[PDB]
Amino acid sequence: DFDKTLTHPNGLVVERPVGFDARRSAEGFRFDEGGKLRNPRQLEVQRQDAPPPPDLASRRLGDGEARYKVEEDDGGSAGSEYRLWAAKPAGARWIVVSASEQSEDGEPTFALAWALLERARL
Amino acid sequence: TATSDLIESLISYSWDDWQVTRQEARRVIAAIRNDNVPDATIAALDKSGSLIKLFQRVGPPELARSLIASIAGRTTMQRYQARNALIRSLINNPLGTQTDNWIYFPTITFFDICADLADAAGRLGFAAAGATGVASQAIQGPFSGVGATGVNPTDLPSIAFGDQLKLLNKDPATVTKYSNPLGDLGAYLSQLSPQDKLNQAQTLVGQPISTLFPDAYPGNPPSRAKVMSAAARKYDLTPQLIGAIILAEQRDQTRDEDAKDYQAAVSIKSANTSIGLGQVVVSTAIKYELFTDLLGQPVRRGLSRKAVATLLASDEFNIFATARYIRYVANLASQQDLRKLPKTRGAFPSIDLRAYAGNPRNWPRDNVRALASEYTSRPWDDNLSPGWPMFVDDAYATF
Ligand SMILES: [Ca+2]
Ligand SMILES: [Ca+2]
Ligand SMILES: [Zn+2]
Repeated sequence: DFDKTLTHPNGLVVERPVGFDARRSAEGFRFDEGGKLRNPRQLEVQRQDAPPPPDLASRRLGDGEARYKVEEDDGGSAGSEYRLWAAKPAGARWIVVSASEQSEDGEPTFALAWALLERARL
Repeated sequence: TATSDLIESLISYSWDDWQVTRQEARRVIAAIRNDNVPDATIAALDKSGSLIKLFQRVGPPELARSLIASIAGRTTMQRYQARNALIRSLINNPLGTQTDNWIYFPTITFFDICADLADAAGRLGFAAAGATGVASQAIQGPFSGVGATGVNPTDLPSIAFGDQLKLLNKDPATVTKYSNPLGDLGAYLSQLSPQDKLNQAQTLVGQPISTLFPDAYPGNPPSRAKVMSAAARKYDLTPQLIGAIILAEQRDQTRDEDAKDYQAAVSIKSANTSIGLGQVVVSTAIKYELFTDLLGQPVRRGLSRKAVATLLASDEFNIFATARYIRYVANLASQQDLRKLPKTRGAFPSIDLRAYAGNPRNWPRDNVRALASEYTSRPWDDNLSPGWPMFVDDAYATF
């Protein structure tokens, strides 16, 4: 479910999730789900110098060890808004993934966001 | 009164079996509902000690509901007496009304809810009976929810215990079964003729409300149309806008999602689902007191989260919650700073924030589209739903 490879002037390498629209941002890429959906997924992947906050939740991701956080905001009739923030060590630096979608069925898996982060390197 | 005498008689004797009570109950109920001096009838039965007896021996919850809703609804200056007698009667058989669909309402709460509702309907203009309008026969796919069908979410069979666990585990095929039916919104609209659209609108709006308190009304339940129009008046909206919001939701709704919406909300998890006609989110109804104009504060302070979820499944409550929330989204919009909402500005160039504060009759079409986005999703965060604006706009056009 990934296709095109994408490379940033800052050295970040990721794949464009299939069915998504890619845009370059300050320190990475933004992906917005294709089409005109009621409730599209939005992802961002960025290179980051600054380390994550201490004590974030910890998860095994591929080789292992991402630290993440999930926040829940009031949304609308498609459900609350859920925001993932996740960081993986990238040498002495960090790669960060932010993801958003609504859900009326509790916290989303964010599988695609986790995948993107896993397949990210510099 | 004539009715008190009549009821005094049916009470003149104990009752043999479950069936006698059944027919005698049914008969007292109709007498109450057809009685033209309901206050004086209650006063007469109170004096006799018969009021308490009435409540004590109308046993089966189903019948206690019809009785309690009718009396609470029809009475005014003597209603406190009926409440007093009911309370006294509960001391023995406390079960009262608190079963099945109504398990989250203590019996006295059920009385108070019926009382407030009856009062609000007369005061706000939606007491009048609706015509038996026709409902969709669908059980699957787009527009097979209560909006189309008239089948209350609360009446739907439990989702199999096994599948509930699969939902929790996010098993794709099962999640799909119980979620929004639609992906490509435009593609769905395309398969509809203008006549089909119009027929959905009529079906949606013309049928009686699916209410959990039918006997709180003087006659048959009102049409949804009547309730929406009353709500438009209360919140300075139009029934057409309210209609368009709900029609869009209801096209993106199935019988199965109704079942999920309600059951998950009242499960161990107390899920924060969007429920009923306008797909109001449980937490949103509580946080913004969306029932304020139908229910008095005392009742409102007593409701559990799950009682709130259940109310959202009652059409009038939902419609008023939806309308109140729309007015809230519009007011909040009128207070925004448009230069701080450039994506919104971009997608809806003719948007007029000031106009939002007033009646939709004066909104530019772009206000309707913007509000649509900001109804499915978080309001005025400058992050938009790409597809809902055109989806709602189309329904608006039909109205
Ligand atoms: Ca839905
Ligand atoms: Ca929004
Ligand atoms: Zn829902």
